[PDB]
Amino acid sequence: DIQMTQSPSSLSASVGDRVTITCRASEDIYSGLAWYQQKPGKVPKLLIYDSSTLHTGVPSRFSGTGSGTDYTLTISSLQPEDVATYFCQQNYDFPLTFGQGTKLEIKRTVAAPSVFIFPPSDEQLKSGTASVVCLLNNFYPREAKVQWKVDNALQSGNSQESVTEQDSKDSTYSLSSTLTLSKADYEKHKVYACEVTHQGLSSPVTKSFNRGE
Amino acid sequence: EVQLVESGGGLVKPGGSLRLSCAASGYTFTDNYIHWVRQAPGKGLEWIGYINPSSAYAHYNEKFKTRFTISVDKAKNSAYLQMNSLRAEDTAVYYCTRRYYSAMPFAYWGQGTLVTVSSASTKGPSVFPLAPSSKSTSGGTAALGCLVKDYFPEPVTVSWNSGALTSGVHTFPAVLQSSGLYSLSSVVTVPSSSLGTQTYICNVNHKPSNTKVDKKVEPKSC
Repeated sequence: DIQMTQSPSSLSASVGDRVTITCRASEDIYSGLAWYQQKPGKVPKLLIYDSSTLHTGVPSRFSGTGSGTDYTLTISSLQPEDVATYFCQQNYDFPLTFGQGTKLEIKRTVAAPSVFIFPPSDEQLKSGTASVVCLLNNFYPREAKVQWKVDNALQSGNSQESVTEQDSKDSTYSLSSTLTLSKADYEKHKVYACEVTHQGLSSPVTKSFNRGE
Repeated sequence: EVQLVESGGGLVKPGGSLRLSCAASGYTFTDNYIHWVRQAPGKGLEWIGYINPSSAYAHYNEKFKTRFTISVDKAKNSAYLQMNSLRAEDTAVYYCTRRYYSAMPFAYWGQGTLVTVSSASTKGPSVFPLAPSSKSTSGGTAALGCLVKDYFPEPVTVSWNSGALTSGVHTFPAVLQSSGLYSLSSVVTVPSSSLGTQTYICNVNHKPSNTKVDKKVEPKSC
């Protein structure tokens, strides 16, 4: 089979940068090369075919070049909506085969998070578990420290974080931290607080509430 | 326009069988082949094979013949991917796709359908409100949401107001809890001035358990 090797596997760059991704085939594919763009959870979108022809709707900042075994995708001036994973595919011989993908991330300026906290719902508490959600919305860079404190005692082992994909328009992230306790453990304490440290904040931000209030 | 719509995914036990369907619309079905492609972390995108709907001739990636069979029903403008003897590592998103036109690459893709190969049982989620309060409202903006907890397998889909509310929505990637069940939250930011006149309903669908839940998220008095 024809093996397709893409490089790099991931890259990050700033708006306005010229970025290059390469695809090498294990044998000559005579310009029979396609490029696809895919956003997380979404379908692949055809970007380029015949190695250098842009598909309907694709902006002119994209270009494809190469011949023989070696091909390149170039974005001349990177834009926030280009955040995606890019895949090459040879269309020359069966079985059709794809490159492993290049994940493209955007670097940009600092944006401080907005911090929100949600006590457990009455609906959930009726069932014997308490989930407390701390939300950091639309911030940059991704790095952030979120600590839970219950009656001023630092917690460990009872929370999980999830971060969104980078936004296609402003290149920011959002992050959830969820503290999960049995209802019994929850009723042993009074003050529940999320403390957030981030580059865009001059000092740590604490969002807090009192159980039962 | 041209559209491919898949159905049939979900949970299957190791060694079991499952059939996906791909319904084609917007063109004469017999004018193009239907191809099947799968996507999983690690091996990435892999091409499984094609079928020519006019002749019912199917051609395969040899790697896949022992577990995958492609067929068509011209009367239904549909192609099918029949899976047999599945392994846990065959968990993947399966796509049907169509070439732009003869000999060209794939311009049209089905939405993708996750097939999860596991011995664990199906579990439908509980849906709890993340109600807006003084602790989630600042600067003219209020955040609110839905916590979707304790489901298996993936995926759940969340919409807001039956799809009419999309701006400002963040549906987080699911996390795996130590219980082996998944959880996620979906949040939205809206004007704080509007909480008394606008209605916000999260629509949660977990097809593997036939779970469909609508939860109205109402403000909390704190």
